Amino acid sequence: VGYGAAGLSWSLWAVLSQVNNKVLMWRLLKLSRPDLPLLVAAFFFLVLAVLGETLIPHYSGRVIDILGGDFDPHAFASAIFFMCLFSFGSSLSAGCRGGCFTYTMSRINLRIREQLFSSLLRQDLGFFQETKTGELNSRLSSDTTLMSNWLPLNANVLLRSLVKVVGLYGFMLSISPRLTLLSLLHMPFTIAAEKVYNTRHQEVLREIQDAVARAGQVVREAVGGLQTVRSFGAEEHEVCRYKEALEQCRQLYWRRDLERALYLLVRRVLHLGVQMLMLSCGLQQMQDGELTQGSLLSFMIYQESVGSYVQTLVYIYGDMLSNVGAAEK
Amino acid sequence: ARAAPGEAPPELLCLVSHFYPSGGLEVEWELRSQKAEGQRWLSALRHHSDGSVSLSGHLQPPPVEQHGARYACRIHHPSLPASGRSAEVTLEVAGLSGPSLEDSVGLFLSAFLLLGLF
Amino acid sequence: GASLAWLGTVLLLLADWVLLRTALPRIFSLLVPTALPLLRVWAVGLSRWAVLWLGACGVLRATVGSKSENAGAQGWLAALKPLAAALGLALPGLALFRELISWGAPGSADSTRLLHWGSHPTAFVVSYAAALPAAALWHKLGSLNPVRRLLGCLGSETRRLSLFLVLVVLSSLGEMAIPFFTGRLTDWILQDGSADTFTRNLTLMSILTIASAVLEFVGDGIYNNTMGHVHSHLQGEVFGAVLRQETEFFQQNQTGNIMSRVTEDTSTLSDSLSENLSLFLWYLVRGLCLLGIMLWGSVSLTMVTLITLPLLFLLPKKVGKWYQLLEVQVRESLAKSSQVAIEALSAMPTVRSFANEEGEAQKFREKLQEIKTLNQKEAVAYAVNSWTTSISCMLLKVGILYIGGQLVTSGAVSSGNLVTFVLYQMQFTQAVEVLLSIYPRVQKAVGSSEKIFEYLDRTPRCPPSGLLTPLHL
Amino acid sequence: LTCQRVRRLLPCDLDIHPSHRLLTLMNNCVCDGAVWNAFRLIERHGFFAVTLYLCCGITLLVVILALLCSI
Repeated sequence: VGYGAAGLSWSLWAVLSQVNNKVLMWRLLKLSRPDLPLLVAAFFFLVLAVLGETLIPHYSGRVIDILGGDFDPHAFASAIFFMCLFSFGSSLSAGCRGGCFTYTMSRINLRIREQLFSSLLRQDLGFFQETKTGELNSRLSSDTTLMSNWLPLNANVLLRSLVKVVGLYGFMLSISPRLTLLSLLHMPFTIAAEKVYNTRHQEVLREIQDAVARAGQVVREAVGGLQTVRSFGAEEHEVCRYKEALEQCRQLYWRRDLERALYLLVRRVLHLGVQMLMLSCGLQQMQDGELTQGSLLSFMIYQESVGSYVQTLVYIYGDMLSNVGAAEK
Repeated sequence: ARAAPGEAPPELLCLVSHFYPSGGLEVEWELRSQKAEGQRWLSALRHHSDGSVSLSGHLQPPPVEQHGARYACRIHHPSLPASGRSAEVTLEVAGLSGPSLEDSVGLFLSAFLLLGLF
Repeated sequence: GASLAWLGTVLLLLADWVLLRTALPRIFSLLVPTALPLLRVWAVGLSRWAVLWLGACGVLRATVGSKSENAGAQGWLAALKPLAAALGLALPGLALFRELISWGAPGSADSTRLLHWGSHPTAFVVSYAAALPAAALWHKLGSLNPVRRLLGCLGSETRRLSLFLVLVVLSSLGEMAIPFFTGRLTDWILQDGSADTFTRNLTLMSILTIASAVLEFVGDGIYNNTMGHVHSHLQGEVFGAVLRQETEFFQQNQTGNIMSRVTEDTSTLSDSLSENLSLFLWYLVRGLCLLGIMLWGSVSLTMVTLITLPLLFLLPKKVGKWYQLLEVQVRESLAKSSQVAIEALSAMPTVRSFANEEGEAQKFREKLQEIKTLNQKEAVAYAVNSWTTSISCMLLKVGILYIGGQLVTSGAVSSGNLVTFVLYQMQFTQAVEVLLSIYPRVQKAVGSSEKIFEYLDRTPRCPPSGLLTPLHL
Repeated sequence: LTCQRVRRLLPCDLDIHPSHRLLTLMNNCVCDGAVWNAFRLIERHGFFAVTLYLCCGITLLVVILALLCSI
């Protein structure tokens, strides 16, 4: 077992051992600085929504218990009223948060477009001799979209998970530090898989953007010189060229999607295996008498929740880094 | 037993099993109390190897307001205490009842499904 | 004409209420032994259906003889056959289903006590009231927008989206097979000394989860490949349609504008299509499973829940046009920005030889300002629509809870079934919320695809190419 | 456990696409509603612990905002 542990740790560290992505993300943060008030408001509304959603379940359970057992109309009405009140507040806060995030994304996109265009206007003429207009327009209209395409969802998910993980870890430490230390088995595999997938994903995203630029250049040349293509009866030729470019783009898209699906399958299998391992260890401890049934169930709930939160954090952070770094040009 | 409104209740049968002496057995049918109506008679004696006997008291209640009435046979025998030993039954006369809301909606679903199949 | 048809219908109703109500149960009780009450109910239902169908056929034949009056009466009479079928076969079908569900817990009161329900005037009225709306819905369905144009792109890909749906259904079945074979968690994990139950249940659950994961993997692969094909085909078609136009179409529509429509509008349309279609199909299947469970719980409350969904979908139908117009304006502003950028970046020697980089930047900034003013409205609408969806589903849940409380107080519904129904109805309402959130996205997709579909459907104002290719000219 | 009374068929978070969800060992008990119940957590772990944990979580976001503001 010692040999196996050493070998597995060595393999994981080989897989585990980025600066360009970090600097590009810092540049994106610098560009997003003017939207600080909107982000402050969004964070405030997110916190309020989480706080209200922590209160709704108590009254939902009260309603269920009243229905199942003795029905007291006054208690039923009070529980319904409080459930509705907290749901209303949480929904209001969630809507405000989503609107703020969406508007921040739109402002960042427009700022990116303006800065890229104003920078292009300053270049020397050799830069425009060595580049193509259709490809520049493809960058300005698609890579800018990629750079800000995830804030509303990814930011929300990341912030929720960050808010919750600390408390869940505290709870599961309160129940059983031994099983809490055991539960860290998943992190190495999670991080290694994320690293491999993120490398592949960023590469394929860059290739996709290049192919999109080539197809855009095909369209640019065909439409700009329409009277010359039509005076040689060469529209079908242009359509064939565009279809070839679109085929290349389609194959790149398929590679991206297939790799992402395989990664999701792999991480689902990892999750199932680690949960089985944790359940087996907890059952052994409970049989030995170390902890009771209720403690085991509570710890399993908390540890599975933190596992899900950590996997989501890792995946979303890697996804944001890939999307930002695919727009390197 | 579950009777129906206006239908003859089934002939109840009380079994007295493995008692000695054969004589002195009093089997009385009661409606719970008042005396249970219905033609009541007795069967012959069935002897066993150990010498005890068994009897069967048969009651035919009349056609059958009540919802949970009980028909019981009480056995008084010298070997038993003064109270005897009793065996009772439950009667249900809810043989008719209007359709429930669940039944109506289920009929609606069945109609919708069978029309969809056609 | 109409008077004769109405008289025939009234006579049929009276005959059903008088003779078929009482005579048939007696005849089929005398003919059939008491050991098969379900058989008696089925025979009575079949006889009633046959009698009503023969009467309807006779009425139709009589009405066809005269054609002087309107055809509306014949249209109404067309529903006599399905109504008669419902009347006849509502009870026996329910009895058969209940018998097949469980062989040790009969619901009874329908299969047994056959004449006590066939002749029961209350049950007769209930059967008529249940058969009328089902027959009306079936007849209305049998007698038989830009979203249709949007969805027409998925025409040749039906044979693959069907595989996707099949795999989604299989994954759902595998997901639901876990509680039905292993029960609740505490039933086996908490039991001390579990050797033939902990391992068995754990292995079965793991196998089912792995199978569901692999099925989802295959379905997602099929779906993504299909969506990539759709995207490529649509872009090619749009480009070809643009190139098939006339020479002045390119003097009204400028190069950057057409390029933005061809390359960017189609891409956004396809991305929205893929995301929302996958989401919609998955949540549709899971909502159908939840509806099955709810029906098992309480049929009445499930019907009450299904009645009120159009009330929740009212407002989106009103605001869809606003969404479409907003997105059309957004696409147009993006196209204008693309035109500015393309024109500036293609004549850089001329821009620099006059020191007019600042002016080009200002034009681009003006277009971006238009887009920004539109994005503000986009965000506000997003917030308000989220509020509306949340409030709608909350009110749905609250109303169902109140009605369930009334029913449990009245004794119509048992507490356990009510709790089960509520717990699954909450998930059903969450799925309904997801679909409600999908709807504005479809409206925005219509708005985005408006101009490219205008290109596709446009008729070039130039003569078509001929067929003459003489060997010597 | 009252959470195991019902079988969860939808993802716990509805803003996550179904294809990106995880197949969890414990359905309907690891969903945020069943786990993050303020009253139950206060009863089980105390008011002070829950308040401290929520404050730490919020201070993480406050730190992120401060870092963004330093720019």
